[PDB]
Amino acid sequence: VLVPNKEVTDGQKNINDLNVKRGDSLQYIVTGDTTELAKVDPKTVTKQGIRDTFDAEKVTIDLSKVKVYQADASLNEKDLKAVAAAINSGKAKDVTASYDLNLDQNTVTAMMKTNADGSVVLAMGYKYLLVLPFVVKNVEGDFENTAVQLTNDGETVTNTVINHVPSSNPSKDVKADKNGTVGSVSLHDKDIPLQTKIYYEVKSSERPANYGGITEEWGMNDVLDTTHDRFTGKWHAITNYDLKVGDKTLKAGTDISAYILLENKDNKDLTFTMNQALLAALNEGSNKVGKQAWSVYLEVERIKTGDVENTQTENYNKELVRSNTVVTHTPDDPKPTKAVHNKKGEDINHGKVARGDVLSYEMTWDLKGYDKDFAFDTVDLATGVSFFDDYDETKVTPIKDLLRVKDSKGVDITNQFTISWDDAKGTVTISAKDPQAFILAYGGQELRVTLPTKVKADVSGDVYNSAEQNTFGQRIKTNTVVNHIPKVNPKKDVVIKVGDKQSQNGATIKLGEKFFYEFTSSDIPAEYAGVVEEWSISDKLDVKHDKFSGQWSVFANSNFVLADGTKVNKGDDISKLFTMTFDKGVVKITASQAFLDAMNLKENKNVAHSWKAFIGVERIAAGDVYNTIEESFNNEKIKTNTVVTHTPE
Amino acid sequence: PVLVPNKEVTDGQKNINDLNVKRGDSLQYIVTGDTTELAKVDPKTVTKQGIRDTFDAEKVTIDLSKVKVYQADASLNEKDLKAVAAAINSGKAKDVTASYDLNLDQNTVTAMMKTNADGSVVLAMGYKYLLVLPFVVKNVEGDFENTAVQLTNDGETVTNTVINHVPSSNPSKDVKADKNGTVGSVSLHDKDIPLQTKIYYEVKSSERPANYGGITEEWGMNDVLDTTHDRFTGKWHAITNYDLKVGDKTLKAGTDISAYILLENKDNKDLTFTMNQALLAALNEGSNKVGKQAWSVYLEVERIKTGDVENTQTENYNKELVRSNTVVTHTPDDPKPTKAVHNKKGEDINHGKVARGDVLSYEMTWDLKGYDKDFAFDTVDLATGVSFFDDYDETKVTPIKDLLRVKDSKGVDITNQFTISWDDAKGTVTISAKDPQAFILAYGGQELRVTLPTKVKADVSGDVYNSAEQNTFGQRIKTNTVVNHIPKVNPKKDVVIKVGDKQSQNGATIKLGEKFFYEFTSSDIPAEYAGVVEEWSISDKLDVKHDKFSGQWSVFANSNFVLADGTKVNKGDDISKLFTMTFDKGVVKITASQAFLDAMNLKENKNVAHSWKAFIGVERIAAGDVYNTIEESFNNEKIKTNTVVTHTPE
Ligand SMILES: [Mg+2]
Ligand SMILES: [Mg+2]
Repeated sequence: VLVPNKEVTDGQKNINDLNVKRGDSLQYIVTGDTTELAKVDPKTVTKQGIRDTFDAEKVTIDLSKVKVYQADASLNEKDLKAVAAAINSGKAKDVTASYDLNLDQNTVTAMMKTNADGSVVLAMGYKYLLVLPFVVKNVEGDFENTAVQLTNDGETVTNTVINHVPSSNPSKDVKADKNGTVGSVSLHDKDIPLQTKIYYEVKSSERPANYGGITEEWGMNDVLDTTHDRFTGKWHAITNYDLKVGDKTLKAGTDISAYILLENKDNKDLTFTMNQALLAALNEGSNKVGKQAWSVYLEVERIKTGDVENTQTENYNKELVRSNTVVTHTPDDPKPTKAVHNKKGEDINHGKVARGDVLSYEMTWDLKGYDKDFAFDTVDLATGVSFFDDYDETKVTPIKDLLRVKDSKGVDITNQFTISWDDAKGTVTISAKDPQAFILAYGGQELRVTLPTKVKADVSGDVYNSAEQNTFGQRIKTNTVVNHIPKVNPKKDVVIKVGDKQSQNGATIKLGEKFFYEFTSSDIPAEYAGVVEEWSISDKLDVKHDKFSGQWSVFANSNFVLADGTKVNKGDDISKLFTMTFDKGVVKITASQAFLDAMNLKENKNVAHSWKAFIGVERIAAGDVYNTIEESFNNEKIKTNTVVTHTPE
Repeated sequence: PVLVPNKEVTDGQKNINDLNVKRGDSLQYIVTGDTTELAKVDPKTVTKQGIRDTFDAEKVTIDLSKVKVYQADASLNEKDLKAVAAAINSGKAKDVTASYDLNLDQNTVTAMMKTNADGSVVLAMGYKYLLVLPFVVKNVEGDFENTAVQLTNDGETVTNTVINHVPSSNPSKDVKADKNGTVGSVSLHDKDIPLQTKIYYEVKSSERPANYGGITEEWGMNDVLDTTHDRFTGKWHAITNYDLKVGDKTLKAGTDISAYILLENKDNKDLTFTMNQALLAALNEGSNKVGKQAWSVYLEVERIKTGDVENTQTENYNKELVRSNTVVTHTPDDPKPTKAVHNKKGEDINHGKVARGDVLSYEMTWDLKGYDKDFAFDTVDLATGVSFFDDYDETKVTPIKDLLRVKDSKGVDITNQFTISWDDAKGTVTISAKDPQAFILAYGGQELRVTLPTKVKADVSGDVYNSAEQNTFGQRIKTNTVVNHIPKVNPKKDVVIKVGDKQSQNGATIKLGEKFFYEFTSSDIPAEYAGVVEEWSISDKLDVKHDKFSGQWSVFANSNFVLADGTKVNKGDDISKLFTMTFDKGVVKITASQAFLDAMNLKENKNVAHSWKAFIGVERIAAGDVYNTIEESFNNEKIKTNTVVTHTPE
């Protein structure tokens, strides 16, 4: 036979049985020797050509690029470098126009043209090389090629070549960005806080091992939703396999950013392409033994709430393939708030209160944007999940046992936190014991913090509270609330008869003379926002000088109604609404519950309220006699001024 | 006639009958014998005139040399004790003590007028004669009374009886936390106080009683510090415990009176705090004697030595000293956490040379021996936590996070009491108790054991330091540092014609059909290797289109060693029987058998470095350039050799 030969080539070497990739531009070369046919009369050669059967499902052949060359029969067609030099030098002569070429589906035929006498027009004694340039489609699996040499009425088959197109697709992921370093956990389908910077990971497909193609271009494109993702300009690229460049091996994982060109259109349409030096290195033989792949990390700031999708499109040899689509979600920032209530549950911001009153601070702890889908890898978990409150320790005292945290269903969950008190600075920090576990079981809702405090005795002025939420370092402050503590000043005086105008403070009281100690209570202001639950005076009498025989009265210093409607006018005797005990030389006069209830009625909040008390005594010995009264309001004691009377001996 | 003598008790200005007094008070009894009715009789018939006073010598002290008699105008009101004191001071009431015979016998003072030759008393009748008996209250309890009798010739008339009370009240000492200079509210008595803690000693005065009739002449408290344990820092403050009016201002209970207190400081050891003259004067104002008076000093000391530390104070009230109770605190040694590094067999390998894939198991002690239920929690900020920190070299080892453990001194795993925080960027792990105070009550008082296993990374070399640190409520104590070494390795691939050859054919032409060998030289296992090799193998992915392998392979010993059963192996020996071969998917894999691994981990072989050479026989099949690279796996960690190349023409 004639032994026609068939090879597949990248243009320099035999690439039979090698892996190729979408868009590869390669060649088949079929040689039909006519050396043996040079021995007969050339006029007896009336048919000469090649019928080539290729796989049009997997490769594309442009008939206008098909060529036939007349080579010296000494040329070793197996030496594909020598063939390319021969084609380039002209020692393999282009004779294509002396052939009839046809393409039909899987079939390319090249037959020599014939003279009028029927004999083929080209000389025998030469090797004729049919060159079929082809382009690999974006397909999977094998493709074979075989040919037949046609000589007059006979046919001889060539050897069969084959190439493979292994599967590999581009992909995209989302990674955390800790001060520029890439995290190692995927953030797909997770929740990213506003202003967090994250990495988009755009991963090329893999170039297969034992590569017989040529990487002519390699690029990755990412079009960003610029209303949600702000490209910061910071990016890097790494090689995912060992890559030799010049005299050095760039090991797998090494940065190759310098070899990647960025085309940035308005921070929206970003294209990363390999430069010429890198493409040249990829085409060197040792880099085709193993796989090659690369990935780009591009940094975006999340600037808007919602669901944010990302996709990339990989260009390999002009063949575009889109990756998977990744999504992340961005919630509204937390909106923690602060309020102040009284003991009845009523809101009393800006309200005036008195010693011993309960100021119940109620805060919302807003964890609606932090739940099981949170991107924990974006934060330093050790910074904790906490709530902080800065109260005025010079004016209020927290009831530490009653600090509670409740969830949105009203369930006490205080036991999930450690509570740290800083008494000197007057702050309290509530910290989740197990932050990640806490976000999983209790996140996704608003929590309610209750911080009861009590107004101190003998302080006045404005009382501020503020608070702050700290979620893994995201610090959001609440509003500030304020209460007012008007100064009070209960007084003691001395009068001869109940209702006298002339003070006897500092005056002479004779032996056997009867007189009255007079008391004026603290004022509760108009629109008082607290709740008075106790109101009394204690007068420790100097029993050797002042003799108490049970005489006392209390008078209204304001107009008010009782719960049962009965009116009380300023100056009225209301001793019926008070009680008196005398024990261990102490006169104690105490407001009844009927009087307290009256002081707390909304109907009486239009005016301020106070009362006057009188304690009847007889001076029974000589000397100087001091008197001070202790007034108790909400069980908090303060002292009147100290009065003085003189009984000379 | 008839006579009514009077007896009064005074602080010098006022009637103090029935009032409360205090140790060391300086007071006076005054007995008035009126002789106005006796002025009408013949003075020669008055032959005996005087007073016999009966006091409580068990409760007050009278010095006879201070007893005086004054001759006062009969119009002087001896009940106006201010008027009496002025008359005595000016001489308007004349001192006639020289005309009296005075005597003190136990509970009795007698003062009798002297007499002329005829027996008549030497002093004129018609005056009031005031006998003044100054006394000092002793440190006693309960009541003391005084009564006198006026003697007129053979008659006797008793005076009224006066009485005072000595209510009991002692000084005290306590110990309070010192947080940023503010005083804690929890008593640290008998609690555990770490070294370098600043605490407040609280020295509290006794109480001056309500309804006071005395005079506070001086008031001080003294504290002698043990300067080997307590370093006085120089800062202190004082508070009043009751309302104290000064001038026309009222210092309410609890407010600071430091400006009125003086500190005499002898060498930071002997501290005495005393009320200044302005405060003493305010304490004598009448309104300040109605109710109680008392004060406290807070003095700051740094605890600078371990052991049991006692403190006591001595209160000086009107020169009478009373010692307070004695408080005690305890100071244990600081924690002594340690760090060690063990290989996978459990041997300590500090300074040991190690290799890729080897386990460096860091074992640390977490010393909480001094932190138990008696700990003074009020001295620390609880938010600072209870934690243990390890800073490993993240560029050379990687931790096996799932195997981090904490155990107590009884071997119980307690890892779930802690939050484990990994910082991969700085290469640290922080182990913090979820509930720090509760954790100390439940698990404090023992030594905990922390296990942090790590593996050596592939393709790294040099020194590997590890250190750790114990943070107990802000008390930071470092462990020792351990170090390991990772000698560089360089397994290589080469090309030769025959196994023994030395002429490298890397980069040379090998003709078509020619048979040759790929040569591999393993990584070195160092002399004195401290790790453990559990896997050692090479994989060579052959270019099957060009290199034809048909089962020819050899492994040569590159060092001398011995086996478990005794067999001796020399350098250059063929040891292929201690290796196995597979040829799957064009990849030749040559693997060390367990018996060769067992050999490389024997102590007997540790004197020398160890490696091996392998040879893979191949026949070249096609023309063109042919590349070869080998991946060597050591403890399942892969690194690759140099890449060789050969050329075949035609
Ligand atoms: Mg505060
Ligand atoms: Mg580190």
